[PDB]
Amino acid sequence: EEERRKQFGANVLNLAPAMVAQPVISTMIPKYMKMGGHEDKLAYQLDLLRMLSIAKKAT
Amino acid sequence: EEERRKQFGANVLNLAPAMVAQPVISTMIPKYMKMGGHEDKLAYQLDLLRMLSIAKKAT
Amino acid sequence: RNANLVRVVADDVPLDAAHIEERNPGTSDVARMIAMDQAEPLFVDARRT
Amino acid sequence: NAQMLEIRAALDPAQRHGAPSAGFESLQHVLYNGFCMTTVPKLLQEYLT
Amino acid sequence: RETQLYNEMVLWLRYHEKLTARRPGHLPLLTRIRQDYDKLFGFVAARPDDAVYGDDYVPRVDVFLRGLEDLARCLCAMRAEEVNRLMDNVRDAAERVLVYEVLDVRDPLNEDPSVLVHNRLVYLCRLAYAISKSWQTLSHMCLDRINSLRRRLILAFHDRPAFARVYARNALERPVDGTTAYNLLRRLEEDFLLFRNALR
Amino acid sequence: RETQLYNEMVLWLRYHEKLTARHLPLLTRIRQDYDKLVPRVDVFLRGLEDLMRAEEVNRLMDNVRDAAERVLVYEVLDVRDPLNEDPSVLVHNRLVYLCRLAYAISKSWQTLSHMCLDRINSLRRRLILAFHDRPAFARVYARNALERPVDGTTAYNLLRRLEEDFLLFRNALR
Repeated sequence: EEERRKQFGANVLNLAPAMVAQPVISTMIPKYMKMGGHEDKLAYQLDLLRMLSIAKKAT
Repeated sequence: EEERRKQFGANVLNLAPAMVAQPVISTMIPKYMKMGGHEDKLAYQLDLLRMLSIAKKAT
Repeated sequence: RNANLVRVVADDVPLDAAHIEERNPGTSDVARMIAMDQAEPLFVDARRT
Repeated sequence: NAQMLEIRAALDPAQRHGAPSAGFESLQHVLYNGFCMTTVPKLLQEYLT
Repeated sequence: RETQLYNEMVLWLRYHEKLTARRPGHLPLLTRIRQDYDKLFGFVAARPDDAVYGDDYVPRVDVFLRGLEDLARCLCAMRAEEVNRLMDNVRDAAERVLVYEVLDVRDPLNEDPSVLVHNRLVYLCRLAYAISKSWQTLSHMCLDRINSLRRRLILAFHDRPAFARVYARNALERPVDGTTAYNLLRRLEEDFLLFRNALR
Repeated sequence: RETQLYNEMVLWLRYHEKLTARHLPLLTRIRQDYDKLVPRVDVFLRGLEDLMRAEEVNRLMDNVRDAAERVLVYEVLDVRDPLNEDPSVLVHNRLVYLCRLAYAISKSWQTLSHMCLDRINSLRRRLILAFHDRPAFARVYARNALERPVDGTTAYNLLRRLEEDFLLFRNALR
């Protein structure tokens, strides 16, 4: 499962791997593993941050 | 089973018992056991001969 | 609310099929996010005024 | 994203009488997920349509 | 005890979705009102609505009962058991909404094309007043069982502020939704990963 | 081998006879609704298009594709029912589901029957090659039974009269 986590973070999300450091992306990557249509990188990248936007809040 | 072989070869087909000497007449008797209509003693003879005919050929 | 007396299109089809309306705030959704610059569904939250 | 929404609407049934009048779809063309413009943003002019 | 009301949230929605999957769009009743909606206005113009399932259909019956009460007033002339065959099957159809019964109307009245066929819509509109109302009563009871659990799952957001706790409420701070809740249920294996991380 | 492919032709033909002997909750409720609202069904499928969410359609094409290969065990997607209250649009959506399913059953019925005829026809080629094997008396009767393309009642009656062929294969292959 770590090798599949490397594929989204390096090729789909295009980030430096800090994956299990922060737990909210640690939940979202296997959720994207079920997702198809990985050709739109900005689809998953915007969908990931709006979940990261949920993870830190004060309301 | 030699009784049924005696019975069809002797009373129905009306030949002296030389049944196992040639193999083509031997395979006919278990089929003739299963078929009814023993009143017509000539149909069995001609149906068997038709087989004895194909048992040697050059076509 | 009363857009039932009005036919509404974003594509050639009227918008009436309940697939073409989808609402989704605050939950993880790429079907929502592949729809950016796409007209095949139209995304609207609580579609009554 | 700024997906616009063509309206194919008829009129009220008191105007609907006559071969021009009946058999006529009025055409609004509204802008869904859209925002008015006072002036052009100079910095986000690339990601603005 | 949180996964009790989380289960029952799924239970009523799957219990509802199924009823809605199984809606009894009555063809026999619709065929017989549509025949009789055609036939009374032949009488009325001489003087000798649709989706039998619409929420708005219940005041459509309430007007059209009065539309017949205004036409039965102009032709005030009918057996007691006939009124009993009327009302007894109505109350059962309000209790047995799945199976609706048709009655070959007991025919004591005038042989005019009104008073026979008006007597049919004397019964075929009380049946439409039976099926359409009682569907709304059971459905709003199904929606009130779910919206009570909606307050119970606001209290899920009242738990420890995990992210999927906040994801639980952001999928559940809406009133009933045939399409949304059902699709929503399928994408909550995060919540099976939430609550096991919550109360183990 | 030959007794393995003769056991194969017994199995395909009992498969085909069990299949062609063998849907009332399909045909009855389609026909009774068509009167109120299989070549009949396709034109009625053409008629229902003359007379809705995305998912609903995703399940719709899913069960149609699945039950076309799972011919015996057919799923009953009921009806999702997010459509309008009118009796006629839910009825028109539920009946398209039955028209898409029964036409999937019909295509499956044509593919299964044609393949059951094909595989017995392919085995019929091996059995005339069994006639071509060495020289036994029931080998001659093997072809004379089996030089006929695949039919229901005929080859079924022949299977009881191929009690000679098992005494063939003992005497031929031991």
